[PDB]
Amino acid sequence: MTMMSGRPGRVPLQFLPNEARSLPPPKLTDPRLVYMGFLGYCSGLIDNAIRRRPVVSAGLHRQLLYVTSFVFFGYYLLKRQDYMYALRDHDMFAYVKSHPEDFPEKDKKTYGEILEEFHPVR
Amino acid sequence: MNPIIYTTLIMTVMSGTMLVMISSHWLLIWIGFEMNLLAMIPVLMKNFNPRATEAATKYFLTQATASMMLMMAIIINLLYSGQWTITKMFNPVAMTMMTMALAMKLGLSPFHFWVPEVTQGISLQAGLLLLTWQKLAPLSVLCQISQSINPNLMLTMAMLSILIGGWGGLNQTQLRKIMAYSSIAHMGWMTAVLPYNTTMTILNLLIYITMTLAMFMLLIHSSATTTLSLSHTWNKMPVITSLMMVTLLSMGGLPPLSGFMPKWMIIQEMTKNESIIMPTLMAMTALLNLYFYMRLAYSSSLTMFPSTNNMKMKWQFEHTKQMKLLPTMIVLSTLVLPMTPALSSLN
Amino acid sequence: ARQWQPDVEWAEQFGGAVMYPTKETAHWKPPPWNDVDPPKDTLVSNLTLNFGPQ
Amino acid sequence: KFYIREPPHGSPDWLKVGLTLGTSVFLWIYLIKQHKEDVLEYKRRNGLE
Amino acid sequence: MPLVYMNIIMAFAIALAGLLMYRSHLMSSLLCLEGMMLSLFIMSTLIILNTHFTLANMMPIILLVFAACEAALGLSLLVMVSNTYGTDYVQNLNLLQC
Amino acid sequence: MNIMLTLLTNVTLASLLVLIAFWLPQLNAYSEKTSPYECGFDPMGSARLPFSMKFFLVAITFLLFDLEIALLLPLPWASQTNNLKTMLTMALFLLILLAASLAYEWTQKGLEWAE
Amino acid sequence: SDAPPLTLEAIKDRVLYVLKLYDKIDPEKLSVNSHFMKDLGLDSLDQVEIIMAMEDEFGFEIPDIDAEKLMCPQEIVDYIADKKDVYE
Amino acid sequence: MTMYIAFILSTIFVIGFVGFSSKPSPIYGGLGLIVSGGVGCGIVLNFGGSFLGLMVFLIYLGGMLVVFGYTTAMATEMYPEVWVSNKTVFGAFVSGLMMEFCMVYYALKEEEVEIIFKFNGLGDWVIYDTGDSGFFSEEAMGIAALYSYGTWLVIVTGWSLLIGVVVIMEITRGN
Amino acid sequence: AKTLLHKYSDIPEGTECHRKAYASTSIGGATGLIVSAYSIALKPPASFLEGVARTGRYTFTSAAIGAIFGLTSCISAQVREKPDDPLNYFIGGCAGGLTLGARTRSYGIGAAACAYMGLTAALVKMGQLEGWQVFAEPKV
Ligand SMILES: CCCCCCCCCCCCCCCCCC(=O)OC[C@H](COP(=O)([O-])OCC(O)COP(=O)([O-])OC[C@@H](COC(=O)CCCCCCCCCCCCCCCCC)OC(=O)CCCCCCCCCCCCCCCCC)OC(=O)CCCCCCCCCCCCCCCCC
Ligand SMILES: CCCCCCCCCCCCCCCCCC(=O)OC[C@H](COP(=O)([O-])OCC(O)COP(=O)([O-])OC[C@@H](COC(=O)CCCCCCCCCCCCCCCCC)OC(=O)CCCCCCCCCCCCCCCCC)OC(=O)CCCCCCCCCCCCCCCCC
Ligand SMILES: CCCCCCCCCCCCCCCCCC(=O)OC[C@H](COP(=O)([O-])OCC(O)COP(=O)([O-])OC[C@@H](COC(=O)CCCCCCCCCCCCCCCCC)OC(=O)CCCCCCCCCCCCCCCCC)OC(=O)CCCCCCCCCCCCCCCCC
Ligand SMILES: CCCCCCCCCCCCCCCCC[C@@H](O)O[C@H](CO[C@H](O)CCCCCCCCCCCCCCC)COP(=O)(O)OCC[N+](C)(C)C
Ligand SMILES: CCCCCCCCCCCCCCCCC[C@@H](O)O[C@H](CO[C@H](O)CCCCCCCCCCCCCCC)COP(=O)(O)OCC[N+](C)(C)C
Ligand SMILES: CCCCCCCCCCCCCCCCC[C@@H](O)O[C@H](CO[C@H](O)CCCCCCCCCCCCCCC)COP(=O)(O)OCC[N+](C)(C)C
Ligand SMILES: CCCCCCCCCCCC(=O)SCCNC(=O)CCNC(=O)[C@H](O)C(C)(C)COP(=O)(O)O
Repeated sequence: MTMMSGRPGRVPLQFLPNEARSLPPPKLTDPRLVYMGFLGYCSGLIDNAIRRRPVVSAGLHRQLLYVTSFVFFGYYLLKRQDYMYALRDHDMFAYVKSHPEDFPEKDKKTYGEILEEFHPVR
Repeated sequence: MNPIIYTTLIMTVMSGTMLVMISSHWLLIWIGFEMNLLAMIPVLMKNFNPRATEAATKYFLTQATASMMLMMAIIINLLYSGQWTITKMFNPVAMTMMTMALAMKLGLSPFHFWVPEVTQGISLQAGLLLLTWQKLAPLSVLCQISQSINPNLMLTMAMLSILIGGWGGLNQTQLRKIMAYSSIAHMGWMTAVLPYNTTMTILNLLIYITMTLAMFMLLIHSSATTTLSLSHTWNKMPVITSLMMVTLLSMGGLPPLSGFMPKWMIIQEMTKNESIIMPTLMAMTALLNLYFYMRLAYSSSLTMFPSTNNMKMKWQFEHTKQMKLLPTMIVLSTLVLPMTPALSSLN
Repeated sequence: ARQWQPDVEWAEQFGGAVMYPTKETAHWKPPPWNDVDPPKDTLVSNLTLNFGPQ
Repeated sequence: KFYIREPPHGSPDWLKVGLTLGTSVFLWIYLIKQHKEDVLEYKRRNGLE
Repeated sequence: MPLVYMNIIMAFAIALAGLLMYRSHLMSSLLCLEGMMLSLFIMSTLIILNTHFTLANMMPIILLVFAACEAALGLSLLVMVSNTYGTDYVQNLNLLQC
Repeated sequence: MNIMLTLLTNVTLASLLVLIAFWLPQLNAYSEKTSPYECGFDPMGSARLPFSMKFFLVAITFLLFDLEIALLLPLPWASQTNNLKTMLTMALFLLILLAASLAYEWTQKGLEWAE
Repeated sequence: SDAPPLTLEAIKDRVLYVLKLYDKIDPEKLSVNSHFMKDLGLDSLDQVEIIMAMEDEFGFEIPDIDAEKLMCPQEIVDYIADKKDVYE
Repeated sequence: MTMYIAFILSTIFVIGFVGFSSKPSPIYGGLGLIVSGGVGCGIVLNFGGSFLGLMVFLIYLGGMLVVFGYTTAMATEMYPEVWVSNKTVFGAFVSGLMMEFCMVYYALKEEEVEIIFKFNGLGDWVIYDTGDSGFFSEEAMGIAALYSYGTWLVIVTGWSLLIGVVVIMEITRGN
Repeated sequence: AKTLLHKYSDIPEGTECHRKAYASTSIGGATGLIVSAYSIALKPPASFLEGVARTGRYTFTSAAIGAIFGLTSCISAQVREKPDDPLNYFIGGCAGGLTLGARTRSYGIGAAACAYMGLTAALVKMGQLEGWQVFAEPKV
């Protein structure tokens, strides 16, 4: 039920191991980062609306802080998510390599020698 | 209650929960549960009235019985293996006792009866705390011992929780009981996927907590505890009712809102384990929760109910206290579906 | 003509203590507006004691 | 206009505005420098540049 | 397992049954809770003494400590209940329904 | 074994004294002799009626203060440990918290009986 | 649900049942229209006792000014119907 | 087999639990719990737990005195119930007695797993350790280690006690 | 427990109709007993005898449903010489639904119970044939 929390060499509360620095960081124009900034902007607009302020123009510093905080947290969230997916792929490939008897290579036949049943549509 | 005393009590509740979270010894987990209950009883009784006293008494009785069963399970496990570490229980009888105790703590069916009563008997702040923070410790303990779960009992309780949450919510006009039945159904959803993927359980808990916080904060801002009181909000704060309708739609699991993400994920995870009948039944049953959410939306924001004359006076005054995390909570409750893959950061 | 909107009679369906009123729950009463019930006249008797003569 | 104190006066709270703007500016500069360092470390580790 | 272990486990089962089946008085249910705690104390003490788990000898005392807290908690609530109704009968705690 | 014999002997002697006191003398029991005593008169109410406790809060606090005794009794044996500094710190801390509990109840009028 | 919708017939039957239980009344010479002092030969204190029995049976107090007017079983029936708001 | 003193003590323990779990007036329930506490103290003494048994007896005596006072304050009736003054109380008491009888009979006459597991009995004396050394008591040392090994336990226990005092004061305020 | 279901399923489908009917009757009686226990616990019957009567009627209804379903399904399987066919289970389920409707003396209840119970029984037979799992093991 808990796949990756018992992995050997896992520091408890790091959120970003050192090996994650071997991966390319997400670009600052990442569409996911842009969506995080959009979420921050929506939060700022809702903050203006709830407090009964001019929605689009009331507190510009507050909207800027909202967007900046959302983008700042989203960058590190994206880094961690990318690192976790990279770890999953690394472990899967290593396991496949270390167990050749469970993932055999069987010769593939061409469609000229494979007999497929024909089901007429009528 | 003194503000310093209240702060100390809230900190004691949170520190008991964290003691449960960080402990490696069964005795310390039990101590954390005991401390959490001890500090949590007064918080339910901050505003004194007979209903609050009754809710506190019922909560104390339920949680004390659960704690005693918890300790009995621990002691049996120690008897059949001289171990105190919370890794995996060595006796099926102790496992059954622990599962039942944690279900009673969480309020899963058929131990659900106390949840609507206690939620109705306390204020909206106490209800928020009870339905958000009180779920962390038993769920963390269940996640740690997931590989020892007997799937049949856990899945039976989860399915019962979903069904009973829907059916009980169908009949309510008080908003606190509606929230309590929603909590029961969501807890059933959380525990259905626990024996398969604890990351899905954590994700479901996070989404549910965000939506519950948004709901309770919107209910505190528009100080309503019944359907008809909430029918008056549109004539004073229409934006609140609109946001509440969108949040209610999200709580119903409708795409493309955030509430769809957990169930979806849970469903697909279950299909990886050749579980097909149960997820289908769970979704068809969650249709009921959607139905009474839509009833509340009909009464609150999509139609305009008659109002009173005195409401004109309320037009002249603003809210002196503002909740700083309500807009962020609403946005997280609605627009986080495109960020679904981020769940890999949770494992 | 104008759009239909709920009136008092439509609103009273959601004003009871419970949806779907049956014969058992017809006598249920909605809770007080504030969560405060009126105090009960449960007068606590004092203890009456004979002090003396012996 | 208003007859009461009106806590928001004709002038905004310059302390709060300055603190908010400084927080945003510092966060943006920190993010810029962190991304630069991350790119440099990735290139050095994988032998790109 | 010795027959003493079975007797202690049966004592816990009896106390749990007595708690779960309510008569009028709340004090009786509180006493059932205390009996459950006492049986747990006895069971843990016997196991720890038999296995000679030295550092676990302080475990039962801690149990007692929190038992007291629970006891105190219950009594506090009882007082308030009585103050509302002049009685500790559990049938008066029915203002809230499901 | 010896303590069981001593307890049995003491209980047997007390029970035999009660038996002698109840079977040796001449008994003349009638309804007026066995009536309850209220100094000349019939009691107005029952003695099984509720009897209010004005010191209930102190009674509850006694429950919590009775377990500090359990925590503090192993101190003579704890004084024999090698790391005396840690043991002394923990014992002083426990007593300080007990004193703080007493002070908190004292200053919040928790030791005053109900009127 | 609570007690069924008490009617005039049940009230009349209960009134005659508790009236016939009175020892100072002949069980067969009593009729719904019989006057207590005249037909039954009762006194004022007997009438007061009858009102006490009425109060015990129907679970609500009756003041003296009204009880001075209830002078036959039918008047008692009318008073109970008025107090309990019964049309039939 | 050797005089089965521990078995008799545990049987009296179960009987006292049945006595206070059938729920007569809380006076008699408190009496039954006091009896059970004393007998459990005796059991633990027989297994070598002098300090733990004596302490549990003392603690439960104090708690039961408080419970008696509270019963006279707010748990009384005109005719307090005994185990023979009620059909329900007597029925529960008898049911508990015969349930213990049946469990004991199915235990010592044959090997059967009631709920958790099975066993034959044979008296506790078999499963002892015959450890022969020491100028101290291991129980006393393990309990005294709380001040050198169990710093964390002492911290959390003291905090919970202070919070419990504050909590009872908060609860009984009223208003 | 699952021992009752194993006793029901150990008998072959089209053989030993009396034994299969007895097993289904046992399962139904146990289900009715549990339903009666919960009903008495949550809805007190105001007297011991009325509680006994409620338990009796619930248990007899459930046991009759089980007996009728098992007997009808086994007889249909053995007569038609078609084991491993959901039609027999559908027929037995509709027979049990008609039994429930006759017990409650309601035509609509009888018809709805026939339809839904037959569908459920046919689905159970299909799951038995194709190995559908209700409580799946954590395989991945
Ligand atoms: C999928 C792709 C991406 C899609 C994006 C997601 C969807 C949109 C974004 C969502 C969040 C953003 C906005 C939400 C906060 C706004 C708060 C608000 O109330 O609005 C009022 C506000 C106007 O108020 P005001 O100006 O202060 O003066 C009027 C008074 O206040 C007088 O006002 P009033 O308050 O007195 O009026 C009362 C009214 C007040 O009630 C409301 O105003 C309703 C507000 C609902 C909040 C939305 C929920 C939170 C977000 C969830 C969205 C879910 C989307 C998924 C699909 C489901 C759709 C429901 O109450 C009612 O009338 C009852 C109506 C009940 C009917 C039921 C429908 C209600 C819910 C519908 C929500 C629809 C989605 C949001 C669409 C945008 C709405 C502004 O509206 C705005 O001005 C904000 C709109 C956006 C403007 C900023 C755009 C940027 C500028 C242009 C730059 C170009 C960018 C690109 C650069 C390129 C280079 C050139
Ligand atoms: C390690 C974890 C394990 C923990 C558990 C282990 C437990 C071991 C300890 C056992 C020793 C006992 C300890 C004493 C506890 C204190 C009891 C107490 O204080 O009662 C207070 C309680 C309430 O106090 P109260 O206010 O003074 O009483 C006022 C009136 O009672 C109420 O006023 P009312 O008269 O107006 O009300 C009407 C009447 C209503 O009474 C009734 O309607 C009940 C009559 C049902 C008859 C059942 C049909 C007979 C046939 C079924 C047999 C199955 C096989 C048949 C096969 C096919 C047949 C051909 O009374 C009731 O409402 C009572 C309802 C509750 C009945 C008993 C509760 C049991 C569960 C509920 C289901 C009932 C049975 C349904 C069938 C279930 C399967 C057997 O008293 C009672 O209600 C019962 C009397 C107490 C004696 C019974 C205690 C024995 C049960 C112990 C647990 C079960 C066995 C344990 C283990 C065995 C296997 C492992
Ligand atoms: C998508 C496009 C559109 C499709 C969807 C829409 C169309 C389809 C759905 C709409 C229609 C289907 C609805 C089903 C009927 C529901 C009845 C109901 O709700 O009862 C509550 C309702 C109220 O219940 P209650 O308040 O408790 O009792 C008061 C009664 O009013 C007081 O009643 P009473 O005292 O006056 O008398 C009642 C009594 C006596 O009632 C009578 O006096 C008249 C006798 C009625 C019995 C049958 C009709 C006899 C005459 C024709 C015989 C068959 C002709 C040939 C059929 C084969 C064709 C080759 O009833 C009986 O004794 C019935 C005994 C059963 C013997 C026959 C059973 C055979 C069932 C199926 C036969 C046909 C299979 C389909 C073949 C299709 C070929 C491709 O009860 C009734 O009033 C009606 C009861 C009579 C049942 C009539 C059903 C016959 C129609 C065929 C149904 C089969 C289709 C459904 C499949 C599942 C079946 C289990
Ligand atoms: C509504 C959407 C969800 C919102 C969630 C709240 C967002 C705000 C939270 C504040 C951010 C700080 C959280 C943690 C930062 C540092 C702490 C770090 O050390 O913790 C690590 C853990 O990292 C955190 O868990 C990651 C938190 C990220 C949560 C966001 C994922 C949401 C899923 C997709 C929804 C999109 C969200 C959009 C955000 C605005 C340690 O890992 P580990 O101790 O070994 O795991 C313990 C659990 N195990 C062992 C059982 C596995
Ligand atoms: C200090 C500690 C050490 C003390 C050691 C001695 C302990 C003494 C315990 C109590 C005895 C003191 C009481 C004084 C004499 C006993 C008299 C009484 O107990 O028995 C009488 C015996 O009465 C019996 O009911 C009738 C006798 C028949 C029953 C005896 C059964 C066997 C006898 C059969 C005859 C064959 C001989 C068999 C034996 C060898 C009942 O008299 P009763 O009037 O109510 O009570 C008032 C007594 N008065 C008059 C002295 C005030
Ligand atoms: C991260 C933020 C820090 C501040 C907030 C923390 C909140 C939690 C409360 C305090 C944290 C607990 C840490 C202490 C753990 C105890 C173990 C460690 O400290 O070592 C002890 C060191 O002793 C120290 O003196 C511990 C005492 C310090 C605590 C006393 C006062 C602090 C309490 C403050 C919070 C409590 C509630 C509020 C009180 C007012 C004993 O080790 P030692 O004896 O060498 O060797 C033992 C091994 N042997 C047996 C093999 C020999
Ligand atoms: C348990 C043991 C109890 C025994 C002790 C009892 C002690 C109580 C003694 C109380 C004595 C009094 O109050 S003294 C009562 C006060 N004085 C009177 O009642 C006389 C004046 N009343 C009339 O003359 C009326 O006409 C009348 C004749 C009533 C006609 O009644 P009707 O209108 O019907 O016709």
